[PDB]
Amino acid sequence: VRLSGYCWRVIGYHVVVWMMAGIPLLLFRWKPLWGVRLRLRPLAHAETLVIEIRDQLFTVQVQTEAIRVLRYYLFQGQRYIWIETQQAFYQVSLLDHGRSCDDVHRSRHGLSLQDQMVRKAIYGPNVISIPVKSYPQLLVDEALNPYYGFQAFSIALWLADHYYWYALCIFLISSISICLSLYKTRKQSQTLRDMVKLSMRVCVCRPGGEEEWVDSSELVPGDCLVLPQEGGLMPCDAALVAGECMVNESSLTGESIPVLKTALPEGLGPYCAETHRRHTLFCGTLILQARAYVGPHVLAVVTRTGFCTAKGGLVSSILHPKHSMKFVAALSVLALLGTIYSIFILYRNRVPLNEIVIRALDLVTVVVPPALPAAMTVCTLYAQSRLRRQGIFCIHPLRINLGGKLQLVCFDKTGTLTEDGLDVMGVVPLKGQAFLPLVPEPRRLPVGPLLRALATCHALDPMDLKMVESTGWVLEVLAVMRPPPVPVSVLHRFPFSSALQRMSVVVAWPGQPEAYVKGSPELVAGLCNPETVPTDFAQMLQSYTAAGYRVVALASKPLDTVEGDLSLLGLLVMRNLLKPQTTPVIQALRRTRIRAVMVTGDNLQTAVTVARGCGMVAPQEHLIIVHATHPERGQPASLEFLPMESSRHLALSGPTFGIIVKHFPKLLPKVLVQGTVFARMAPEQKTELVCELQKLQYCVGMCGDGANDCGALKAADVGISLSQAEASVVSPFTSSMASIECVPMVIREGRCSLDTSFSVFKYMALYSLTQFISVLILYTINTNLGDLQFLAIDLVITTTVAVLMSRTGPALVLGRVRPPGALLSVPVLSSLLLQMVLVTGVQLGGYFLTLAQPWFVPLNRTVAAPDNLPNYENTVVFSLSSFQYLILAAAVSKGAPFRRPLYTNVPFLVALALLSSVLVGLVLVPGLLQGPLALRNITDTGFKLLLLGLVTLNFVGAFMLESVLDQCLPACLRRLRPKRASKKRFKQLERELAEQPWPP
Ligand SMILES: CCCCCCCC(=O)OC[C@H](COP(=O)(O)O[C@@H]1[C@H](O)[C@H](OP(=O)(O)O)[C@H](O)[C@H](OP(=O)(O)O)[C@H]1O)OC(=O)CCCCCCC
Ligand SMILES: CC(C)CCC[C@@H](C)[C@H]1CC[C@H]2[C@@H]3CC=C4C[C@@H](OC(=O)CCC(=O)O)CC[C@]4(C)[C@H]3CC[C@]12C
Ligand SMILES: CC(C)CCC[C@@H](C)[C@H]1CC[C@H]2[C@@H]3CC=C4C[C@@H](OC(=O)CCC(=O)O)CC[C@]4(C)[C@H]3CC[C@]12C
Ligand SMILES: CC(C)CCC[C@@H](C)[C@H]1CC[C@H]2[C@@H]3CC=C4C[C@@H](OC(=O)CCC(=O)O)CC[C@]4(C)[C@H]3CC[C@]12C
Ligand SMILES: CCCCCCCCCCCCO[C@@H]1O[C@H](CO)[C@@H](O[C@H]2O[C@H](CO)[C@@H](O)[C@H](O)[C@H]2O)[C@H](O)[C@H]1O
Ligand SMILES: CC(C)CCC[C@@H](C)[C@H]1CC[C@H]2[C@@H]3CC=C4C[C@@H](O)CC[C@]4(C)[C@H]3CC[C@]12C
Ligand SMILES: CC(C)CCC[C@@H](C)[C@H]1CC[C@H]2[C@@H]3CC=C4C[C@@H](O)CC[C@]4(C)[C@H]3CC[C@]12C
Ligand SMILES: CC(C)CCC[C@@H](C)[C@H]1CC[C@H]2[C@@H]3CC=C4C[C@@H](O)CC[C@]4(C)[C@H]3CC[C@]12C
Ligand SMILES: CC(C)CCC[C@@H](C)[C@H]1CC[C@H]2[C@@H]3CC=C4C[C@@H](O)CC[C@]4(C)[C@H]3CC[C@]12C
Ligand SMILES: *[C@@H]1O[C@H](CO)[C@@H](O)[C@H](O)[C@H]1NC(C)=O
Ligand SMILES: CCCCCCCCCCCCCC
Ligand SMILES: [NH3+]CCC[NH2+]CCCC[NH2+]CCC[NH3+]
Ligand SMILES: CCCCCCCCCCCC
Ligand SMILES: CCCCCCCCCC
Ligand SMILES: CCCCCCCCCC
Ligand SMILES: CCCCCCCCCC
Ligand SMILES: CCCCCCCCCC
Ligand SMILES: CCCCCCCCCC
Ligand SMILES: CCCCCCCCCC
Ligand SMILES: CCCCCCCCCC
Ligand SMILES: CCCCCCCCCC
Ligand code: BEF
Ligand SMILES: [Mg+2]
Repeated sequence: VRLSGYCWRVIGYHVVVWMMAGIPLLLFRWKPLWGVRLRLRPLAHAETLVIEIRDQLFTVQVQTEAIRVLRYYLFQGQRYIWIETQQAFYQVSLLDHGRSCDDVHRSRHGLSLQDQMVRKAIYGPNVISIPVKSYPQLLVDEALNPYYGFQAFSIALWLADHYYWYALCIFLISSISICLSLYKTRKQSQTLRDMVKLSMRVCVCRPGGEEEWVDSSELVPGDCLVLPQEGGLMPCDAALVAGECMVNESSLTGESIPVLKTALPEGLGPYCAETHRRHTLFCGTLILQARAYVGPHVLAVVTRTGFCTAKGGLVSSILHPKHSMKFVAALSVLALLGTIYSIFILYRNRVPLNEIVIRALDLVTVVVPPALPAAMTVCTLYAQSRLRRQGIFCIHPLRINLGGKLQLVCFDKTGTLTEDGLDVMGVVPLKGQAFLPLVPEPRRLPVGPLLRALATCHALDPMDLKMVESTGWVLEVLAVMRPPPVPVSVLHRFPFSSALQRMSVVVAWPGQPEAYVKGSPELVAGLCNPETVPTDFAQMLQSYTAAGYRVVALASKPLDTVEGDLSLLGLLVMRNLLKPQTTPVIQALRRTRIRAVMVTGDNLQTAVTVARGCGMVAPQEHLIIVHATHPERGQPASLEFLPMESSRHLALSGPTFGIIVKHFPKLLPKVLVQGTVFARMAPEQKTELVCELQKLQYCVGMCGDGANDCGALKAADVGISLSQAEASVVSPFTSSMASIECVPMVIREGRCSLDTSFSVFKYMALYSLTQFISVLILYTINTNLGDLQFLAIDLVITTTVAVLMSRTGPALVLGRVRPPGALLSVPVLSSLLLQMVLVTGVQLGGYFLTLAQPWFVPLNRTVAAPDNLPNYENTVVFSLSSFQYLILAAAVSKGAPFRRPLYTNVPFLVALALLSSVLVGLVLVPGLLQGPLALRNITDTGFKLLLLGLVTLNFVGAFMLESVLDQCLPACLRRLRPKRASKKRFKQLERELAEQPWPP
C-alpha cells in the first residue's frame, strides 16, 4: 500500500535500454523497479511520477492543473489530490465524508459559478472516460508476448538458413493474428466507450437565480439538479431534497418495477446513501416521473460524480480486473542438451563455424514449434464458427477452452431464468366472506362486477396492459370496451395517487353507475366493508406475498366519495413465470454435477420460490436462510439460521453477504461452498461473489442478461449475455436467442476445444520431438534432412493433419466427467513418453538395420550436410519419419465422450490415406518425386518390404499403446497412493463439511 515519488537521465536510459537489447525482459521480469529507478531518477510533496505497491507495483504520472495550485493523479479510475495542510495525497471520493442531512439541505440552492469552477477542477468532469489507446500503444501493451519474439527470431534465422517458405508462412500467420487481435481489442474498447458515454441538457439553479442549463459533464457534487417533470436518465448520483419521484432501477436491481424515492429527511447525523438509499437517485437509473407537490419543481442535490458513482464503480471494476501449457524447465534443458551435443559432434566432424552456429540454432526451432499457438487456435476457430451457426457469438475464441473445464454456473433471475416482466397467474373471486377457487385465466367468468373491473380499471404501465390482455376486452366517456355481452364505457376516472396506492374508475353500460378500485391489498381492504371482506385476508395474502407473488385488490360499489363504501370483488395475482426452457436445462446441468447458483437483485422470497420451481433445489433437499444482523457497536454481528419447508442448500441475502464478508471472513468459504441463492445483490456484489468463488479454485461462468450483472460477466471465466445490447460489450459470448439453452451447448463445445486442443498439443510435441531425434541421427553423421524434405514435413503434413483433426464436434450429450485439465498430467506425459520410446526405437532400429546390407555404402563425411544428398541414411530416415508423423497424428486423436467418434470426419481419414499413399509411392515407385526430394532409390525390394513392415508394426503398436494406456492407466493411478484428497480448495471444503456439517 506504501508508495514513493521519483522527482537528462532519460537519454542515457533510452540508449542503455536500446543497447542492451534484452533488458526489456529483465524490466518485464520480476525486477522492474530498477528500470523505473534509473529513468524516474529517485519527496511526496515534490514529484512528477509516483510508484505504489499493493501488498503489486504500479506507476502513475502526477498530473497537475491550475485554478491556487493543484496536484492530482488517477489510479484505477479514482482521482487523488495533493493537500498542503497534511502535505499528502487524499482520495477525492472521501473529501466530504459523512455530510449531515442538514448540511445537504443547506445546499438547496445551487452552487456559485466560481465555486463550480474550483470544484470541477478538484473533482473533474462528470464523464466516465475510457482511455482508448492507439494501435502502436496496443502493440507494445498487449502484444509483447515472448512467443512472438521467439517466432521472429526463428524467422530471421530461417532467412539466414535459406528456409524462406516456412519462415514466410509463419510470418504471415503471426502478423495476421496480431493485426486481428489489435483490431478487435480496439473495437471492444471503442464500443465500451460508446456504451458509457452520456449526454444531456441538465438544469442547475444558482444563488443568483435564473436557473441555467448546462451539459451533464459540468455537474459537480454540491449543486442541485432541477429534475425534469417528464423523466430521463440520471446523469450522476444525487439526493432528493424537494419532491417525490418514481424511478426505474432496472440498471442496479434488474427489476423494472417503479420505485418511490422521497426527499431526504432533514436533520443532523451523516448521510451515507447505504441507509438513505430510499432518498437517493443513482446514476443511470431511469426516472419514470417526478412530482413535486411543493414549490415550483423537484430538486435533488448531487453527491457523487464520474467514477465515484455506482455506475462509475461498476465500470471501474470492469476496466480493472491451458495455463500450465507453458512449462519451461523440461524443454529448456532438453534444448540445451541437444544443442551442446550438436556442437560437440559437429566440431568432431570438422565443418565451418558459421554452419555450426546456424545448425545449432536451428535445432532449437526444431525443438520448440513456432506454429504451436496457431495449431491451438484452429480448433477454437472451428468451435466459434460452430457456435455462430447456432446463435452464440464469441469475441475471444481461445476463451472457449475454459468452457470445457467449467463446473459452476451463476444465473440472474429476472430476464434470464424468468420472463422479463410479470404475468397474470389468476384472479381470486369472493362472494361472501370466503374466497372462491383461483381462476387460471379471468376470461371465462360471468359479466358481474369483477369482470367489468378486470376489463375497465386501468391508466390507459405493463401491468395494466397485461391485465387488459388477459381479460380480453378489446378497446374501441373515455373508452368503450367490447367483450369478445354488454359494452362498458369508462364514464369517469381518477389518477393513480402515488401516496395512497388506489386507482378508481366509474363506469356505466346500456343496462347503475358503478365504481371499481384497484389498489394494494391491505389499504383497499381497509376501505371495504369488513362484512364482505373475509376473516382470512392476512393469511390468504401472506400465502402469495411470501411465495414471491404480488397481489392487487379489486373493490367496487354501485353508484374520496368514490373509494368509501366498498366491497371486495376479488384479488388479481401476478407472477414472474419461469421461461419454458429453464427446468430441463437446470436439471441437465445438475445430473452432470455442474453446480447452479442464483444471483438476483430481487427479494429473497421470489428468489427461493423460483429456485425451487426451476429445479436448483430439489423438493427433498433442505434449504436454510442465513441472516446477519448489523453490528450495533455494543454487540458484534451474529448469524442466525432459519430453516424452511421440508445435499444442503443455503439462501443468502444481499446485505448479509457483505456482512459475512466483512465480519466473518473465516466462515465465508463454508457458506460459498454450499450457497445457492443470493438475493438483493448489488452490481458490485455479484462481481465480488464471482471473485470469491474463483478464489475457491472454481471455474465459474454466468448467464446474466441485464445491465446490473455486467461486472460479474467480465469477472466470470465464461460469461454469457442474453441481451444484444448494454451487456454484450463485456460478455465474451452473446446469444441472440434469450434463454438458458445457450449455456449447455457452449459447455459441450468448450469440452471439444479443451479436448481436441490436448490431442493437437500432443501431436505438436511429438511432431517436434521425433523430428529432433531424426535430426540428431543425421547430425551424428554430418548430414541433414534437406530443405525440400523439411518443407514436406513442416508445411504439408503438419498443416493438413493439424487442421483436419480439429473438425470433430461434440458427442451430443453432457457426461458427468470433465476432460483432463492440466496438460502436464500423468496421462499426457506417459502417453508422450511411451510414444517417443516407440518412435525412437523404430528410427534407431531402421538405421542400424540398413547398415547391414550388401548393397549399402556410407556417405562421404568430407562434404557438407546438403551436398551429401542423395544419400542412403537420409532417404531411410526420411522414409521412416514421414510415415511416423501420420501414425502419430492418427493415434493421438480421440473420439468419445467429448467429441464425435474419430471415424466420422471422413476428410481427415481420407487425407491420412492419401498422404500414406503418396509416401508408399515414394518408397516403392522409383524416381518420380525423388528429384525434388533427394532420395537414393533403394533397389533391393526385400529391404523396402521390411521397412514397410516395420512402419506397419509401429502403426499397430502405437494404436494399441494408446488404447491400453487409456483403458488401464486410471486403475494404476488409483491403486498407487489411494489417499487422493483432491487439492482443489472447494473440494477440500466439501469434504470438511461432509465430515462435520457446519450448520448443525
Ligand atoms: C516430472 C514432472 C511430472 C509431472 C507429474 C504430474 C503431476 C502428478 O504427479 O499428478 C498427481 C497424480 C494425479 O494427478 P492427475 O490425475 O494427473 O491430475 C490431478 C487430479 O486429476 C485432480 O483430479 P480430481 O480428483 O478429479 O481433481 C485434478 O483433476 C487435477 O487435474 P486437473 O487439471 O484435471 O484439475 C490434478 O490435481 O497423483 C497420482 O496419481 C499419484 C502418482 C504420482 C506420481 C508422481 C511421480 C512424479
Ligand atoms: C511476429 C513478428 C513478425 C511481429 C510483426 C508485427 C507486425 C504485425 C507489426 C509491425 C509494425 C506494425 C504496424 C505499425 C504501424 C501501423 C500504423 C497504423 O496507422 C497509424 O499510423 C495510426 C495508428 C493510430 O493512430 O492508432 C496502423 C497499423 C500499423 C500498419 C501496424 C500493423 C502491425 C505491424 C505491421
Ligand atoms: C497455408 C498454411 C498457412 C495453412 C493455412 C490453413 C488455413 C487454410 C485454414 C486455417 C483455419 C481454417 C478454417 C478454420 C475454421 C473454419 C470453420 C468451418 O466452419 C464450419 O464448417 C462449422 C460451422 C457450420 O458448418 O455450422 C469452415 C472452415 C474454416 C473456415 C477453416 C478453413 C481453412 C482454414 C482457413
Ligand atoms: C511445394 C509443395 C510441397 C506444395 C505444397 C502446397 C501446400 C501449400 C498445400 C499442400 C496441401 C494443402 C492443404 C491440403 C488440405 C487442406 C484442408 C483444407 O480444409 C478445409 O478447407 C476445411 C475442411 C472443413 O472445414 O471440413 C484447408 C487447407 C489445407 C490445410 C491445404 C492448404 C495448402 C496445402 C498445405
Ligand atoms: C501448424 C498449423 C498452423 C495453422 C495455421 C492456420 C491458423 C492460423 C490462426 C492464427 C490465429 C488467428 O486468430 C487470432 O489469434 C489471436 C491470438 O493467437 C487471438 O487473440 C486472442 O488473444 C488476444 C490477447 O492476446 C485477445 O485480445 C483476443 O481477444 C483473443 O481472441 C484472436 O482472437 C484470434 O482471432
Ligand atoms: C546458445 C546461444 C548461441 C543462443 C543465443 C540465442 C538467444 C539470444 C535467443 C534464444 C531465444 C531468444 C529469445 C526468446 C524470447 C525472447 C523474449 C521476447 O520478449 C524478446 C526476444 C527474446 C529475448 C528472444 C530473442 C533472443 C533469444 C534469447
Ligand atoms: C539460448 C537458450 C535460452 C536456448 C534456447 C531456448 C529458448 C528458445 C527457450 C528457453 C525458455 C523458453 C521460453 C520460456 C517461457 C515461455 C512462456 C510461454 O508462455 C511462451 C513461450 C516461452 C517464451 C518459451 C519459448 C522458448 C524459450 C525462449
Ligand atoms: C500462400 C501462403 C503464403 C500461405 C498464406 C495463407 C493465407 C491465405 C492464410 C494465412 C492466415 C489465414 C487466416 C487465419 C485465420 C482466419 C480467421 C478465420 O475466422 C477465418 C479464416 C482466416 C481469415 C484465415 C484465411 C487464410 C489466411 C489469410
Ligand atoms: C492409406 C493406407 C496406408 C491406410 C491407412 C489408413 C489409416 C491411416 C486410418 C484410416 C481410417 C482409420 C480408422 C478409422 C476408424 C477407426 C475407429 C475409431 O475407433 C478411430 C480409430 C480407427 C481404428 C481408425 C484408425 C486409423 C485408420 C485405419
Ligand atoms: C567424398 O568427398 C569427395 C568430394 O568432397 C567426393 O568426390 C567423393 O565421393 C568422396 N571422397 C572419396 C575419397 O570417396
Ligand atoms: C507429400 C509431399 C510431397 C512434396 C512434393 C515436393 C514438390 C516440390 C516441387 C518441385 C520443386 C523443385 C523443382 C526444381
Ligand atoms: N522445423 C524447422 C527446421 C528448419 N530446418 C531447415 C534447415 C534448412 C537447411 N538449409 C541449408 C541451406 C544449405 N545451402
Ligand atoms: C508457398 C509454398 C511453397 C511453394 C513454392 C516453392 C516450391 C519449392 C521450390 C524448391 C526450389 C528448390
Ligand atoms: C517470462 C517469460 C520469459 C522467460 C524467458 C526465460 C529466459 C530465456 C533465456 C534468456
Ligand atoms: C489475406 C489476408 C486477409 C484474410 C481475411 C482476414 C479476416 C477477414 C474477416 C472477414
Ligand atoms: C491488413 C489485413 C487486414 C485484415 C483484417 C481487417 C479486418 C477484417 C474485418 C474484421
Ligand atoms: C483440397 C480441397 C478439399 C478440401 C476439403 C473440402 C471440404 C470437404 C468436407 C466438407
Ligand atoms: C484431400 C482431403 C479431403 C478429401 C475430402 C473428400 C470429401 C469428403 C466429404 C464427402
Ligand atoms: C524377407 C522379405 C520381406 C519380408 C517382409 C515381411 C513384412 C510384410 C508386411 C508388409
Ligand atoms: C497409416 C500408416 C500406414 C502404413 C501402411 C503400410 C503399408 C500397407 C501397404 C502394403
Ligand atoms: C472402440 C474402438 C477401438 C479402436 C481401437 C483401434 C483399433 C485399431 C485396429 C488396428
Ligand atoms: F434480474 Be436479476 F434478478 F438481477
Ligand atoms: Mg436480468
